[PDB]
Amino acid sequence: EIVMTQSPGTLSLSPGERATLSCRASQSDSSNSLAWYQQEPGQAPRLLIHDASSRATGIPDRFSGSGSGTDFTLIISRLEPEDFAVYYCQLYGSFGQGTRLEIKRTVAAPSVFIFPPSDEQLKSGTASVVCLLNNFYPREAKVQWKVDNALQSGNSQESVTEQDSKDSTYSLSSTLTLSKADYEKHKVYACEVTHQGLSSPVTKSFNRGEC
Amino acid sequence: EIVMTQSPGTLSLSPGERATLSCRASQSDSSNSLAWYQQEPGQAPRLLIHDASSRATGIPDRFSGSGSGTDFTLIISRLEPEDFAVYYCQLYGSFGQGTRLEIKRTVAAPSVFIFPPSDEQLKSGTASVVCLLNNFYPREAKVQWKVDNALQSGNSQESVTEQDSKDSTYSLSSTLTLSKADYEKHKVYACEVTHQGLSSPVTKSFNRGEC
Amino acid sequence: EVQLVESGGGLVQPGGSLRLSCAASGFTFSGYWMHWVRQAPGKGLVWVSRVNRDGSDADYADSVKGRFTISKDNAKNTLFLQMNSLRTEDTAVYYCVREATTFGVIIMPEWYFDLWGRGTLVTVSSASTKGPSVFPLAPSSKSTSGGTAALGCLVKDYFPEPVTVSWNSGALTSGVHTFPAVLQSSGLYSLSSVVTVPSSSLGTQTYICNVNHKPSNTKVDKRVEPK
Amino acid sequence: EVQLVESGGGLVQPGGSLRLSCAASGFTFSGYWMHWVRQAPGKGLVWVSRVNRDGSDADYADSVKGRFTISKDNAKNTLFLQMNSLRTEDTAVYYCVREATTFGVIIMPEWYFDLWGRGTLVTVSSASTKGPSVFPLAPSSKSTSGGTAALGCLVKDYFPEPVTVSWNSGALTSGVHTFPAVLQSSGLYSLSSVVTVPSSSLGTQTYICNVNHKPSNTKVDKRVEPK
Amino acid sequence: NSNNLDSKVGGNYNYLYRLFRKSNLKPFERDISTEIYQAGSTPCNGVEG
Amino acid sequence: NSNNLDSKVGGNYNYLYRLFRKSNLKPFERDISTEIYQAGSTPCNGVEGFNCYFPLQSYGFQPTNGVGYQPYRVVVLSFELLHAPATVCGPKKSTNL
Amino acid sequence: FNCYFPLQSYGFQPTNGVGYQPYRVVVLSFELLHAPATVCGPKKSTNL
Repeated sequence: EIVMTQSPGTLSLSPGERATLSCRASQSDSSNSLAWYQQEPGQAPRLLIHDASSRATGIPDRFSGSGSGTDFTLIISRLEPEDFAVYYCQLYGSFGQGTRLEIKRTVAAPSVFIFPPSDEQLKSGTASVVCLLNNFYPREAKVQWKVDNALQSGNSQESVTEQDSKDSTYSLSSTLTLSKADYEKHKVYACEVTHQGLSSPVTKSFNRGEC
Repeated sequence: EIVMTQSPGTLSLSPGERATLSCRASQSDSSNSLAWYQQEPGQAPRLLIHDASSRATGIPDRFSGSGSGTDFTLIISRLEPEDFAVYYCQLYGSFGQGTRLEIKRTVAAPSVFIFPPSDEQLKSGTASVVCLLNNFYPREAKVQWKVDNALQSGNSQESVTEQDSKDSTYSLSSTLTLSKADYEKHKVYACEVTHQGLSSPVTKSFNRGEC
Repeated sequence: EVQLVESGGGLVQPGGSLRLSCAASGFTFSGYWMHWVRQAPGKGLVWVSRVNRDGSDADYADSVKGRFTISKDNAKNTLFLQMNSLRTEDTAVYYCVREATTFGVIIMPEWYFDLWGRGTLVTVSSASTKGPSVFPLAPSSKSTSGGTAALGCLVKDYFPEPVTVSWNSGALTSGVHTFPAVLQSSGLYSLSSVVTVPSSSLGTQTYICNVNHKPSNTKVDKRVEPK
Repeated sequence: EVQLVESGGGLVQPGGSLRLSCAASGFTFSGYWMHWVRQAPGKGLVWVSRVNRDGSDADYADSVKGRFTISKDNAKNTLFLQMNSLRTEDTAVYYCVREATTFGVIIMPEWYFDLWGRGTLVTVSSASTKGPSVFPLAPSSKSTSGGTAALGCLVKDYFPEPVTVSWNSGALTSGVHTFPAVLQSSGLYSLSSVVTVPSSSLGTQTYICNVNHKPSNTKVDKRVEPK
Repeated sequence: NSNNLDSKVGGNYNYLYRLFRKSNLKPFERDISTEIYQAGSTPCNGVEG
Repeated sequence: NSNNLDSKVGGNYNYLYRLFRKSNLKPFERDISTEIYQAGSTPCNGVEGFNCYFPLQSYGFQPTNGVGYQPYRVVVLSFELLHAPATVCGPKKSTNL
Repeated sequence: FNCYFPLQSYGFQPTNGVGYQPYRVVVLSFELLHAPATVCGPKKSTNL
């Protein structure tokens, strides 16, 4: 019944800068019986604050916030390397969409490598061409294909890897799969990525037949 | 904590047209504790009404709005050529984003002029290419640059100018800054403008080295 | 310590049935309120069921209702969750999650969860177990850029549960790219593990890749050619 | 009449300290609760802080908690707002605003502002003042279209606070485009001010441009060559 | 039920209700007005636009 | 009503109230203490042990609460009708004897 | 019509207001009459 919304959708800050998150109930008031949970991508969620005011024992003193009425807000006093998690809020019956606290860095130029299918893939009956974005920041990109110097969509898939720890940069992959009969007809396959931090969109082409 | 969102973002009205501005407050516990303000772009805001119902001293009688619940609405009886300002609403602990009220006019075809850097700008070490849209309405368009017959983004800066009062039109100026190493490699620099009021997008080419 | 161990789970055809168990150790299982929370792969979580020790109310969400049955056997200290006519969209992982109780004059549970046991995955599909197909990924001339490069492997037609892969018996990392699996048509999980190793290194040391298949015990090893 | 005069503010390195004062004249300053608010350049107003009649209780906002202090004396009739360890996100123009009070049996402020003072600009940055770089922008052949044209000047690397521009000692406007300056990297304020004057007029009257630079009093005049 | 007593062929227009009003209705408050409602950026309340 | 004057964000902890006390209060009795209240069979009020809970609690007056939780300023006037030379009276004007 | 089932449900929802929210009520009714009392408070006995 109750529907919970999170503001903002994403929250990226410096490793030391503090943050606050707002959660909103769809309607009515539930006697301020609200809970906040943080979930690491690999681990299970962990409760941080209960009854929307009191923080559980063992939880660091840093996490401290309160709210009342239809809006409850949770504040974090400082920041340390543990905020790489999604924060869900729980009322009686539903959970919020959540907010991932992203760590902030400088703009990084992506590197794109295109791998065409080899012989073993070709004789299987289908051809898959992959594109690898490497060492790129921030987490927003757009990858398309120029097959026979023409843009086609609705046929490929996208995959985004989670943020790394030591260098805090992620990678993206994109696999376009076509039938061998459709793959042999076209000659030129080109891959480009659009980025706000790039001076120009880097274009890399692929000519079939290798050498 | 309150986010008091003003809707809608921008209304255009003929200089004699009344309208209403609807703003929703997150936590509707104000009990008609609200205010509205009209701030000119070059000066300070003034108070319009108080307690969301009653009006202040020296106010025109046309400004008369009432609202209750989360949805608070302010209604204007008629219009005069003064509404070209920003209306800021005020809950007790928050301020609105502001709504722009524009004088409506017939769609005008923009005129685009591209000015290359001169010799004194050439010897400084940074080249700037400026594109000027003149006598353009309404205030929405996209400007794109072509270096070596290839589009690029993330390197140019765009600016907007407030609408004039004598004819109700605005001019948009954009500058592309680059070092001389890139500028000497390329030869052709083009600028295109897209507008819904134009039959076709307008492109203008420039050849480096003058003549 | 206090922990919950999940038992059961696995591949099941659509319309089938399954039972999940949760053994609780380290605390008094009967007094505390219990719950089930789901987690779809790469999605958010949605609580599945609420059981009082009596279990008379709040037990089933509408969509959950009519298909899951929750049981809390206090006598031999465990939890059951049984399903019928399972549908494709319920493929997820399940968490046995506790509900805090004050244990005063009135138990008064507080509808916030204390601990989360390690998850058990449940998958429902019309596919069957097949051996993955592996082929090397080594860039040839005009495709490798610079001195540094990347060599890897790409698996295909691997329906079974996520596979583990390593290079040279796991003696080196060189920034391993995990590349989590992803589903294609006909119910297939595909993985492409590539390690960034410069191309000017093959010839002095052998380059092999092992793909250990734990569900079907189909451990496969292959070599990479520089083409 | 009743007006509030802001004093203090200006350039200051990040992590420094500053003091802002609001002199009050025309009304009983003791009885009215006070507020301090701010407006970022080109952004909406934002409330900062409130102070009581005696100047002892405050509710500093979350963004300004710990680094701002408010004080309200009654004898000398002015308001203090002291800032320490400033950050780059508070670069704005600060207003001080009154809070209406019923002044009945209970003061009971209604939490709404009546008068807005002439606020002051506070800017935080690591750069320093330097003379702007000026140069003409006159269209040449094949760049000017029709009899009418537009001629202007662009100022560069002008870090100090916004500068005023004029032409022919401000004897003509012909629709002057203000073009407010835009901040670029390394903290540089630049604006290109252009006046629409037809190109077939230079030769009988001289065209001069004046960058009236007030902060450092570096007044510069420039001659525009039609090329 | 008065269906067989208060209906006219092709829709009965002898009975009318208010669709739009500027404000809320107080209990036991009766209002009759004829100024044409305004909903957009075009003059109304006396003129059709 | 003093909701907009005695509230702080995140709950106001500047107004406290004694939640636990060992004995009943007499009329017009004022007590200030911080000894840990005793509720069980374990000694308290000087030693922190079992069932020893802090006797003080915070209202947590949030800036926006329900009418039953908003801060209200309460003043109680106690009138002394004991036989004594009256020192406070109303504005009732005097009259010639 | 004009004939209703005497029993109706409550539909207690967790989101509802505290006015309509369930309350568990226990009534302890004692009688103090002529009879040998079987239930007494926890008061220790004393020597006769």
